[PDB]
Amino acid sequence: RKSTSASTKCTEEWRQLKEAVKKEFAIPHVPLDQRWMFTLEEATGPDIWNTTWYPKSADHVPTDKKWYVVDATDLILGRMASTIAIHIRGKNLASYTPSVDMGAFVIVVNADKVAVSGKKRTQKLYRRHSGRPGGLKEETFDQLQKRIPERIIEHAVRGMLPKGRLGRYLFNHLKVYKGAEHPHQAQQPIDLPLRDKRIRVEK
Amino acid sequence: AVPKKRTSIYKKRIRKNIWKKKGYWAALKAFSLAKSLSTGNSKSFFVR
Amino acid sequence: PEPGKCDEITTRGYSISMSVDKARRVIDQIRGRSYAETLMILELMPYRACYPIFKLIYSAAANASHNKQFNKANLIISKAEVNKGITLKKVKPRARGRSYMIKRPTCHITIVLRDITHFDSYDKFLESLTPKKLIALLGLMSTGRRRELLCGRFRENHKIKSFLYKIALFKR
Amino acid sequence: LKAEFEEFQRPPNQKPQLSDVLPDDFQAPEPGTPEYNDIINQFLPKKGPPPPREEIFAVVVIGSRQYIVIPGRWIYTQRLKGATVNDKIVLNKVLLVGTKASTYIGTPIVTNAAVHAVVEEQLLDDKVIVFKYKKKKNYRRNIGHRQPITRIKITGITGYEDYPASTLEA
Amino acid sequence: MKHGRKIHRLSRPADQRRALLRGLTTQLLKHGRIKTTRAKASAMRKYVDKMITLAKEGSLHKRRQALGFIYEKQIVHALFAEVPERYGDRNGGYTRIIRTLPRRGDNAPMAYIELV
Amino acid sequence: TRVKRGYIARRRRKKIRFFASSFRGAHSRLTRTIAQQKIRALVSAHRDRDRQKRDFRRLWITRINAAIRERGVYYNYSKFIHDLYKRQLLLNRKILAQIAILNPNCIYMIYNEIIKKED
RNA sequence: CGGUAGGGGAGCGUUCCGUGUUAGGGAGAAACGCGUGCGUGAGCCGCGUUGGACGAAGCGGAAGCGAGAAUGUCGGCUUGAGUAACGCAAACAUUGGUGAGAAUCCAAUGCCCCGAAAACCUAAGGGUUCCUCCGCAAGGUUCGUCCACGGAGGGUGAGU
RNA sequence: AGGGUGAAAAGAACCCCCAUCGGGGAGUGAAAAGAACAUGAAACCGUAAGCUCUCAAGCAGUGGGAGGGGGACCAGACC
Ligand SMILES: [Mg+2]
Ligand SMILES: [Mg+2]
Ligand SMILES: [Mg+2]
Ligand SMILES: [Mg+2]
Ligand SMILES: [Mg+2]
Ligand SMILES: [Mg+2]
Ligand SMILES: [Mg+2]
Ligand SMILES: [Mg+2]
Ligand SMILES: [Mg+2]
Ligand SMILES: [Mg+2]
Ligand SMILES: [Mg+2]
Ligand SMILES: [Mg+2]
Ligand SMILES: [Mg+2]
Ligand SMILES: [Mg+2]
Ligand SMILES: [Mg+2]
Ligand SMILES: [Mg+2]
Ligand SMILES: [Mg+2]
Ligand SMILES: [Mg+2]
Ligand SMILES: [Mg+2]
Ligand SMILES: [Mg+2]
Ligand SMILES: [Mg+2]
Ligand SMILES: [Mg+2]
Ligand SMILES: [Mg+2]
Ligand SMILES: [Mg+2]
Ligand SMILES: [Mg+2]
Ligand SMILES: [Mg+2]
Ligand SMILES: [Mg+2]
Ligand SMILES: [Mg+2]
Ligand SMILES: [Mg+2]
Ligand SMILES: [Mg+2]
Ligand SMILES: [Mg+2]
Ligand SMILES: [Mg+2]
Ligand SMILES: [Mg+2]
Ligand SMILES: [Mg+2]
Ligand SMILES: [Mg+2]
Ligand SMILES: [Mg+2]
Ligand SMILES: [Mg+2]
Ligand SMILES: [Mg+2]
Ligand SMILES: [Mg+2]
Ligand SMILES: [Mg+2]
Ligand SMILES: [Mg+2]
Ligand SMILES: [Mg+2]
Ligand SMILES: [Mg+2]
Ligand SMILES: [Mg+2]
Ligand SMILES: [Mg+2]
Ligand SMILES: [Mg+2]
Ligand SMILES: [Mg+2]
Ligand SMILES: [Mg+2]
Ligand SMILES: [Mg+2]
Ligand SMILES: [Mg+2]
Repeated sequence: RKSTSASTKCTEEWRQLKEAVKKEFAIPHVPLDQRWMFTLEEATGPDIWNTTWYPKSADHVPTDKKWYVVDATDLILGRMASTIAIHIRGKNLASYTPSVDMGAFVIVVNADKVAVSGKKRTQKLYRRHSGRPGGLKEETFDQLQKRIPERIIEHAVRGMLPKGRLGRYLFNHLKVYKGAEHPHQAQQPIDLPLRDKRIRVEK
Repeated sequence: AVPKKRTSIYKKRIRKNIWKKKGYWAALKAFSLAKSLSTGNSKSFFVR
Repeated sequence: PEPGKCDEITTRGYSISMSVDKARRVIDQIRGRSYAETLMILELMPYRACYPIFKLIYSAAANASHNKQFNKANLIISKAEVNKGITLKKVKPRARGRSYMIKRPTCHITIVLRDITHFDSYDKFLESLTPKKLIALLGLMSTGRRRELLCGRFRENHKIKSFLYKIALFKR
Repeated sequence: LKAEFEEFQRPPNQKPQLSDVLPDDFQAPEPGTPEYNDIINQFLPKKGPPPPREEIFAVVVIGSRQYIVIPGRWIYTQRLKGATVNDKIVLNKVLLVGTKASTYIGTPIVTNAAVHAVVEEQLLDDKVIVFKYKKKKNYRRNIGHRQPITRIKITGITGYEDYPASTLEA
Repeated sequence: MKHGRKIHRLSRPADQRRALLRGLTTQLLKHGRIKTTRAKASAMRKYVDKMITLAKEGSLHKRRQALGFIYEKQIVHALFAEVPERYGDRNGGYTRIIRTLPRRGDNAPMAYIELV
Repeated sequence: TRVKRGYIARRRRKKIRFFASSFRGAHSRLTRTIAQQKIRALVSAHRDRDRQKRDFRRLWITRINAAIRERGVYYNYSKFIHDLYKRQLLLNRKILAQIAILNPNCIYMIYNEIIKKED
């Protein structure tokens, strides 16, 4: 129950006072888009030119980030998964930082048309282990792709993401769908740039 | 079997707090009981 | 000066024959409770410790009545703590010539009863004012009346303390 | 005297009343009045406007490190040998001069460019503990190091104008 | 386990628990109301009612069966006098159990079992 | 002349303990442990004042790489750097990384100079 | 100008003595607590809403002179843990009573156990534990109004 | 094995909680130093206030520092 007693009233009011005064004297945030060397305000601030730039909270905020779509049809699994990893991680932004999430979201569609070279369709082996003895299980790539094909690309990208807290939190940014349709149209996905030559296979 | 190590301060504080929480449930029973004898309507209960 | 002078009665029991852990189990429940509730609870609790703690709290309430002139209705148990007392050791024989040590733990208990109503004038009056209104009202009075107004529990309860030292509303 | 009065009244009479410390004389100044806004300006000041500086920055080499310098600001460097407090030095190694209308890019140096600075202080750095240690070889050595440091203030960036500028001109 | 084992053990072996119950009921019939542990009370119900229902019939047979339960004769005769008077209309359910504050020594839950 | 050790011990200890403020658990309490913990602290510190110099170069180089790769399809860190040198510019990697984030248009200009001359 | 065994050089500190019944010190010494202070470090210098009477610097001297390790050692306090146990499987129950407070102290009524003892008496031993009144800090494996416990006051009589 | 209340027992009348012990006032005293009493470190036991932990793998630190808080006078710093 939210008490409207004069006490809690008073406290909230006061806290917006503290927040107001803290906001007025604080140095403004200037986003990085054609952001020129300095604003006459930062110039009074700390030294951000002679130290390495590290991102502040206003930057990485989740709501901003790019979205991308990869049509995975006739793509080669690994070569695409490397690209995906790069973008999810943020390694292609000038603002990249190892300790922060600067990356994008990536939407993979048509995850059952992904292509793999040579005999791998029947040879490559996805193993997972119960944790009891004799508890080993194995699938060929193809059994998997008929049963739950998204897991193939998830399992290939998760390999190339960092491991550990940031790794996992990153892994949630990869959205995979088996059909040719994704329900993300609201996020306005851009297409993914692919600079690799060998990534597109032709039969 | 013995304790290969000595139990760290903080973990011990957590276990003893668990044992102190039973006091919380006891204080609830006690309160409810007091409010029941504080009306003098109970025929199942008796005090002298 | 400080709120501790106005609101507070402190009472120490010394050398109660409860061990500190047992006694703590009861004291944790009565921390922050109206003196009334704490009374009835401590009458009906199962524990042994409850009886000495009871005698103690009853006492401290009497002290706040007869010494510093407070209303019993408005007493809460604001701060209560148990600290270890003097431990008496005794040696007993075990099996096969070994001995062992028994400790007979005592404790000190400190109950600090605190009036709610005392300060209520300044309390509710300062609640009455919006944050700007209050700073406008404090623009008149000398350093003296500022210090006298704001020397209630007010600055703590709403967590203004470091803000008002920043608004230059005070001297330290 | 209102402090002595209200304290002797909160001393003698226990349970203090609001009418005694704040008399019924003061209504407070109306929330829209000038006598309200002088106080609320005193105690809650609005952020003042930023001081003017030139829109320009340079990249200069000192003690074989490269700093970005904007005028009016002070930086830390290596001790400059034979520099005294209140000295006007000129930094002649200038790689880059930016302006929001222009950017001058030296090959390697911007010719004739000079950065006028004044040496405001001569310091010793925060003491770094250099600590040499080898396990089980029973050898540890504890040694502090304080680096001498020169703290200087950039005043102006000058004599670039003649050099060829480039621009992103779309 | 126990499924459907309905007996009250009272944490005594069979012999002692029998003797206990005999005792407690001669006390209840002699004084008319007593203070015990909730367990002992709840257990004692059945045997109280056995004695009462016994004395409602009054035959030398029944009376001999009561004499061989209760410890003191005097109480038995008193029963076979009083009961047809006091309980004649009550079809079963002759005891009240009114619980109280727990015991100080062990914190054993107490109770007051009354002959109603 | 008997000499108790007196305070000479506890001063040393206390001055050590001051170091170890904010160590979790018994690294902030027991003196004997605190000692070790102090040494290790000082040690890692020394180590990483050296790692530091490696690491920021790591970083800067990475950021530069990203900043350039935006422009040409075929363009790299390596290619870039090589061109900075055969053009005789002195800007080191801290500066190009900072100008990459803080003044991106500038880095575009630099690239346009390097291209024009390599043309 | 890496460094173990190991050798050499340069220092810091502790208590005491000389200078000295020094400078300084209830206008707060030693000590204790703190430091945006200074040292290559051992440490120094400064500061105190602690503390309550001593005692620097300099230039010298002397050692019971520096600790983290000795299954060292003496005290203190933890962990195990509110866990194991509470010393026979003769068995207790209720009503009164005393009392601030009773599962445990007193009385009554039942019930149960020993009875070639778990009865009564005497040797040895112990040494006042015996009795009355008072007490409930410690002892009593819980409790305690009680006690072989504590405090006072008593008590042992021989020609056989 | 067990030393140091104060200069002096002036060792706390009286009231309150109150079966005693123990305490809170008043009074004594330069100070309560209150009899378990002089300086009173550490372990260890807590209480309050600031920030913070319940998808996490770790000799617990260190270099980088998001966000939040605090005492400043070289407010770009410190904690
Ligand atoms: Mg033996
Ligand atoms: Mg043992
Ligand atoms: Mg060795
Ligand atoms: Mg049992
Ligand atoms: Mg039998
Ligand atoms: Mg039997
Ligand atoms: Mg039946
Ligand atoms: Mg000596
Ligand atoms: Mg020694
Ligand atoms: Mg830290
Ligand atoms: Mg060497
Ligand atoms: Mg050597
Ligand atoms: Mg000295
Ligand atoms: Mg000295
Ligand atoms: Mg000396
Ligand atoms: Mg003199
Ligand atoms: Mg001093
Ligand atoms: Mg001395
Ligand atoms: Mg010194
Ligand atoms: Mg010296
Ligand atoms: Mg003196
Ligand atoms: Mg001297
Ligand atoms: Mg010696
Ligand atoms: Mg030792
Ligand atoms: Mg020991
Ligand atoms: Mg323990
Ligand atoms: Mg266990
Ligand atoms: Mg168990
Ligand atoms: Mg058990
Ligand atoms: Mg045993
Ligand atoms: Mg026994
Ligand atoms: Mg028999
Ligand atoms: Mg006998
Ligand atoms: Mg006898
Ligand atoms: Mg004899
Ligand atoms: Mg004796
Ligand atoms: Mg006797
Ligand atoms: Mg006792
Ligand atoms: Mg006892
Ligand atoms: Mg009595
Ligand atoms: Mg006696
Ligand atoms: Mg007194
Ligand atoms: Mg009594
Ligand atoms: Mg008393
Ligand atoms: Mg007084
Ligand atoms: Mg006086
Ligand atoms: Mg002391
Ligand atoms: Mg997970
Ligand atoms: Mg989390
Ligand atoms: Mg973790």
